[PDB]
Amino acid sequence: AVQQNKPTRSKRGMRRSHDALTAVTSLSVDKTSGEKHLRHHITADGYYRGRKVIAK
Amino acid sequence: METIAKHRHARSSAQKVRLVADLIRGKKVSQALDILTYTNKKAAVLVKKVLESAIANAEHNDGADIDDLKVTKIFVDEGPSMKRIMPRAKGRADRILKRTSHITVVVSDR
RNA sequence: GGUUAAGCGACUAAGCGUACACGGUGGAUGCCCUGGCAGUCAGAGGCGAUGAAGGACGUGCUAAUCUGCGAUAAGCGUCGG
RNA sequence: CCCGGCGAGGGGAGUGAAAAAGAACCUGAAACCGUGUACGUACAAGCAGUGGGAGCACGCUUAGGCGUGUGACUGCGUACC
RNA sequence: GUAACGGGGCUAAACCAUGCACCGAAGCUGCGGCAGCGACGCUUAUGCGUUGUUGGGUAGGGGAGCGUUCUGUAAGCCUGCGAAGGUGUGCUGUGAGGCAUGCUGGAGGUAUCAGAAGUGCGAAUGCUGACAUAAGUAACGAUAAAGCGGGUGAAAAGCCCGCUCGCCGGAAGACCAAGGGUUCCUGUCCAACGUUAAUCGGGGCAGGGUGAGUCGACCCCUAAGGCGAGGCCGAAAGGCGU
RNA sequence: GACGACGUUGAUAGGCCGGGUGUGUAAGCGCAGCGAUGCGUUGAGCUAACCGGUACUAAUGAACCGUGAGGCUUAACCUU
Repeated sequence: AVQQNKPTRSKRGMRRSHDALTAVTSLSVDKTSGEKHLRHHITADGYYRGRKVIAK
Repeated sequence: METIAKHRHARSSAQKVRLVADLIRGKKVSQALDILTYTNKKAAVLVKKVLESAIANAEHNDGADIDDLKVTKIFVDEGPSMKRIMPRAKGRADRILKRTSHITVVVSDR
């Protein structure tokens, strides 16, 4: 139910070896507006594949 | 030459913030800003503001150029904790710790 | 120099350990005394129905607390310094 | 004066013998948590040290074959009250 | 789980008799150093020239020392040309220790020979403060339920407005006593408090709000019971009662 | 996590078209009856995960990681 000995700080680091997180490989560029955006997502301005989707 | 910006007494544990900091260590400032923009973590917002402040200090005080800046050093340190009491069952009481941290960023032309 | 075969063979660190350099957290140590402790030599050994000990509420150019004071209310008269 | 939400928190300028004396303020030890550099570590089994000992890095040296950090491999070895 | 040579293996590397070599301990010998106790040299305020021998150790007995705070020696000596304290390095003694010096620190420290003790910590499920581990794991408090448009804002699943959906309805609606004591209304702010965010709040700050001859209290009257002039009783205090 | 299929030179998923299956004669209108109901139009209407088809909607041009002929010694071989 509970530990019998105190784990070491070395053992703590080993468990966290899989905790690192990854970053986006790259960002797409709109053909008309020109700004960066996440792939398969609309731009902040409101463009998608150079169509100017509703940007209310 | 180096420029420094800091944010002390931030409401977040050092362990959580350190995860974001590892992403941008050694990267260029222009590339670093893009990475932080598309990271879905609370600590990403905090680190972003500190990085922007460091860049601004360069031109006004040191007269540097944006294109030549890159992140050379970055680390997080633990700060003071706050003590609180949380009631439990059977009349027992527990201690709650709210941790803070200090964030430092260094940008240089090297 | 080329091909084939046999034998031998460094360069990796997701993480971790030891040493050194520079920091964070924390408040020990040294230095300091308008506070305490134990005595000596002298004072005074009682206050109160002429309303006591101890309190409540008020009182300023004053919102709060402390000190002083009492509708004459951080004060009034007189004699001296 | 500058970044920021007319924020929090910081970077310059200025004051001072000193701001690593900036009000979370004299001196600022230990547990505990981080960044940088050198060396070792992914076919090897146990109180983690001790005796022997290759290689690598670095400081020296009238090459004086010495000093410092690291420790592949190997003999022995089951904490304290 | 081989498991009745420690193992591999052995027809000698098994057993009996005889002989000669070698390995093998902190035992013995060789070389250098320290200390205790004896006799001798009558050495000597005693160290040696020598000369023999001894030195595992709990309970416990005997002998000799190191360091810390305070008093005299001290109206002395060291110190802003840098004291105590903190952190490194080099040298030195048989040990507890001592001496010099770089950096930090910014005002006290103290020889020698004597004297006095709140004089030395790893343990007592010891006492107080600070910080770890499990772990970024359990959990976020009734399974009555939410969807979309617009507004404000640095930021909206939670705040404001609107249209739908769902739940209570002898209550989860409305008015009071007891108890609490500004939680009531308006403006403004988001550090802490709210088990998340927050522009919102019973949160922070400032201003405003409670109007009675008829409602209630006070007031007149008494129940259970309390107190009680004289009085009766009891060491004192005090008890009962008209 | 992993594993398999597909991304316009395209049937991967949804929708749509046809069929099947299940339930059992929809609504509206007309007729008979005082009325509740019955009968005709009619095996009607509706139909999830299934079968055979179909680019109407979504699967974007790019970008990123991974390199540039691959050690030494000896023997037999090219040159049995």
